[PDB]
Amino acid sequence: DVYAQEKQDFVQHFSQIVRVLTEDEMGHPEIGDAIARLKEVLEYNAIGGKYNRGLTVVVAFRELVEPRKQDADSLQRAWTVGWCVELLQAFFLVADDIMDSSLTRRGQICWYQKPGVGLDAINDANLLEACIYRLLKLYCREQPYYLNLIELFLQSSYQTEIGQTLDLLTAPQGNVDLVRFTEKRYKSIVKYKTAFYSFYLPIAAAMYMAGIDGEKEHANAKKILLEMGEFFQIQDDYLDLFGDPSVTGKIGTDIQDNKCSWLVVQCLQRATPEQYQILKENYGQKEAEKVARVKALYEELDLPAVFLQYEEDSYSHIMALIEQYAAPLPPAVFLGLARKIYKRRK
Amino acid sequence: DVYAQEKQDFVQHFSQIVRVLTEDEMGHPEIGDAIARLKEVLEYNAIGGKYNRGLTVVVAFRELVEPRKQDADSLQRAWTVGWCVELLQAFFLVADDIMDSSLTRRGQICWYQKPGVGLDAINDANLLEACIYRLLKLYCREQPYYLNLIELFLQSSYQTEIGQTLDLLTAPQGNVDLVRFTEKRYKSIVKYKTAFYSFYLPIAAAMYMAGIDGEKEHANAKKILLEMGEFFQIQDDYLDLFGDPSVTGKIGTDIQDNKCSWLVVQCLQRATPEQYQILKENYGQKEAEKVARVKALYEELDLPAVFLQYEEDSYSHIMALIEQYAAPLPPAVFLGLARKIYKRRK
Ligand SMILES: CC(C)Oc1ccc(-c2ccnc(NC(P(=O)(O)O)P(=O)(O)O)c2)cc1
Ligand SMILES: CC(C)Oc1ccc(-c2ccnc(NC(P(=O)(O)O)P(=O)(O)O)c2)cc1
Ligand SMILES: [Mg+2]
Ligand SMILES: [Mg+2]
Ligand SMILES: [Mg+2]
Ligand SMILES: [Mg+2]
Ligand SMILES: [Mg+2]
Ligand SMILES: [Mg+2]
Repeated sequence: DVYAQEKQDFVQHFSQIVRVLTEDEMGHPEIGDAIARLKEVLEYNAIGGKYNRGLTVVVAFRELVEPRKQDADSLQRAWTVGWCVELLQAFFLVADDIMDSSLTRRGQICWYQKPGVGLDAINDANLLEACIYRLLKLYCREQPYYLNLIELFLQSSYQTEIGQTLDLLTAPQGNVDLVRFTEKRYKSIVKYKTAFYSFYLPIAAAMYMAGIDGEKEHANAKKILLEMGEFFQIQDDYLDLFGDPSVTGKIGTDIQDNKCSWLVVQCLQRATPEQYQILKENYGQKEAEKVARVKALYEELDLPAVFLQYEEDSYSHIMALIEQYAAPLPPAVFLGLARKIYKRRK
Repeated sequence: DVYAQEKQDFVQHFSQIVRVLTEDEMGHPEIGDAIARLKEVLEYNAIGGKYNRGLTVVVAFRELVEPRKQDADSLQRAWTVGWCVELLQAFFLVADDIMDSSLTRRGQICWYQKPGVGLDAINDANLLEACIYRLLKLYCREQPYYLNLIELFLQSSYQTEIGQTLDLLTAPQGNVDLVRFTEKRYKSIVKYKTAFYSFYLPIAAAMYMAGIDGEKEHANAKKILLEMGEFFQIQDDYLDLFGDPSVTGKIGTDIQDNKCSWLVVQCLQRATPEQYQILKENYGQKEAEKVARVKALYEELDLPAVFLQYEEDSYSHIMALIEQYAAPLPPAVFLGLARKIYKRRK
């Protein structure tokens, strides 16, 4: 409801974002062709998702800043900072799809698979990252939370890249890594790779924008939000295989890519010696036949039912965490986000 | 001489850099394996160059800060900031070698060509970038120039990535781009892709560290330094083909990659209609035979002699710029850098 309410305005602001980031073509003609490519990169990769991470910024901001302090310029800054989180996401996904050998994303071919793009997408991705800091400078430089936002985005990217490193190291191509696929390992990966940037970052940015900069307040928000991020990644892992691809807009690659997915960790905890062997012989390989055999094993082990039970226990746990740690922030900040991620099939 | 003098100390400080960036393994064991990979990435990609960009920071700092203000902590910060420029370089080269399909760098196989690395190097490269901002926080956060250094590194990366975009767009694989290879275009590419980060950034960082933050002073330094950066790129383009690879430590790919190199711009300005055709039929293609034919054309046109003449006229021009714009900074700041780049064969 609160997201549905704010969405249209958020998405509409994308035009101004594009306009301001391409406005340097005015004073420096010689970079015109690069700025044109930047616009095509933004249009292809920053649009077409759910905008949940960027919208969380705007939602939280409206709920945290006194309505009398929500003037036109203030709101424009909030939408800009929400867009910064979306640009960070677009940076990450462009590179990650290369790294994971993905085919589609958000209902279309991955940018790097477009003819004439290929590994040039590495540079495109990094330009998306650079745009975040240009927009923070253009819109927030004079604000008392400016440095806080800069350090928050830089720290989030570092933590996410630390997570991505654990993800890749635990998933080598061409090698059997079953021994490494543990619950403990899984939780560490997802905490770093997903939970910081997708959950703590947008809420913390709005906190800083509302002048809520206390260490204890940030640590209490973080306790709820990192646990929500872990659930979100487990659902992402479940959807990689069992999701509907016309809902998800992306084809799954976890089994082929030898990933430490929640599914494979659950499978391992439950496999007989013989099913372990089936997993061993079939996991982390490109053959469609071997990917099919893994999926058939998961289904044989009722993994979808185990996920649906996990979704329920996790929801309760997160709601207990909100009862404990939300104060003095409005619980609505966290509940609107929980509503948006739970029983979700995209 | 001044670089030779400062080098050993600079290189020795790399250990502390490594130590401090791996010190998070202490309090958070779960990221141990990522931190180990980060160390291997730093050791492979941040070592083995000339360290000129990082050393320029330390050299300029010593020449710009009153010797009475050069205490142990102050110097450690200068060496750390010099290392930040080297980490930025290592970030760029790792990604660029992927993008350019390079084979070797700094006398060894490119990191992404190592078995078991491949496109995981995209993430490695970005972690190198993240390390810059961790080191600025750990060492300079309490300093009045902290924000200035952050914005300078972020702005330099943006400008460099804008340059890289022009470079890629002007060099499409599989297509003839002769018409685009102009002097005007060339100068724009190199100004953005090379000159900002390799010349303006290290001197400007030391300026900010010395409390020299004036707009006019920065703009006067920049006039000298961007012209030096353009010469440096033209020499890099000449060395891609005519350099000795046991000096340069890298194999050239410009002709195969269809690059808007200074060599091809010079060739075009001088080619007969028939030599234009030779260039047209042979440029931007993987065949060793076609690369050989391009080189034979350049040699037929005395391009090495044209470069040696350009090196001399450019040196004079740069020295005229130093006579005009160095004040009130010591001309030694700029001359030590010119000495280090001119008549250079690495
Ligand atoms: C610099 C760049 C390489 O760093 C990163 C790029 C992407 C990511 C990242 C984090 C969390 N989720 C994703 N994508 C998901 P998705 O591919 O959308 O299902 P995952 O591959 O982990 O299953 C990517 C993290 C870091
Ligand atoms: C994010 C990343 C893709 O951005 C960049 C990566 C690398 C570079 C860059 C800039 C200047 N020189 C280089 N390398 C040289 P080199 O390969 O060392 O001869 P060039 O390919 O231009 O001839 C790379 C610029 C931007
Ligand atoms: Mg991935
Ligand atoms: Mg992926
Ligand atoms: Mg996934
Ligand atoms: Mg290049
Ligand atoms: Mg290159
Ligand atoms: Mg080169």
